[PDB]
Amino acid sequence: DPSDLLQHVKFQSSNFENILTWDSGPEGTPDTVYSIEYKTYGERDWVAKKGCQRITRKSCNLTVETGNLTELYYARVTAVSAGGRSATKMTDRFSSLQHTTLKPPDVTCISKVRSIQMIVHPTPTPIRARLTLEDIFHDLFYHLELQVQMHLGGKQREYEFFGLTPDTEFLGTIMILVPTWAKESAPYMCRVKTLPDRTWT
Amino acid sequence: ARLDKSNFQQPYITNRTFMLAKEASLADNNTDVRLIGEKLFHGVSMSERCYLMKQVLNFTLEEVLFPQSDRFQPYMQEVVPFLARLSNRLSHIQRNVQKLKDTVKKLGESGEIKAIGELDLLFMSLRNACI
Repeated sequence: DPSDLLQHVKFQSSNFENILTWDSGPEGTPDTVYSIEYKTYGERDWVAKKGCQRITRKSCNLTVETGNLTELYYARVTAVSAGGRSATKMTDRFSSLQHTTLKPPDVTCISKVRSIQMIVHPTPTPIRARLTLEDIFHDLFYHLELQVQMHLGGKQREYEFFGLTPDTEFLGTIMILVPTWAKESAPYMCRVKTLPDRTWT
Repeated sequence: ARLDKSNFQQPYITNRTFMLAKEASLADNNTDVRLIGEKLFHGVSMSERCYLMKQVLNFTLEEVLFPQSDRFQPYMQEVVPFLARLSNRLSHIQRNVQKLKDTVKKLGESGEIKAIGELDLLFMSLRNACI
């Protein structure tokens, strides 16, 4: 009756920071502790996560344990109640490349008199070799929109929207796309103003 | 030889493919054996990888997806015709493919389910090798 002690056992994954999370089921019970193990898909042995043994907290950070971009993984949570009732439940198969959400990029929006400059910064990740999203996804590109709607895009870092009215407010949106993995970030947005045009006669 | 990038830039069908694999992996209780990864490309050059994945793709269509055509609906009926088109486009290697075939066979029907559960891996290996 595992679903009565454990439910929603799943990795939450953003920019490759991978946190195992779960909740308690309907059948009880305030006197419960959890123990976490993980394994690589295609290997035999489960490994106990030090620091996530008989915990009462309902999450366990497994970022590094699941940080090999060539592997897939599973985790499992074993609940034990003070009365001795117990249940174990495993996650679905975890694929960091497929499953990890891309966060909005950090972007620098710079105002000029008749243009807005936008610099997309590379996204560092906890992947160790630290790799950026750009290093990981060869077909990553940026989609930039300036509402006045102008659009630009590409793999390069910096873009400048020209032909703008001075002393005027615009809204820019920048998103990361990885078309091959059907991945997209939510947009980063910047509301900025072109500089005044002080030209005299 | 090659597949055009546009075949991999369509979120609906990519997602259905992943969804098909997900559903099958739910029926796959064998966490100890991985079919596609690793060994499959041992001794094969980057330039030969697309051809290897053609063979793996055609094996999967003919001996895996075919016998299991009733399962995992409605994803199966949308994804197979897509993968079949990719095959039509492509219309020591033998050694590595045979090992995968052997493993699927050894696992029995559960091996066929395993292969469908690994379509995400087949699909993305196809993409990396062929674009």
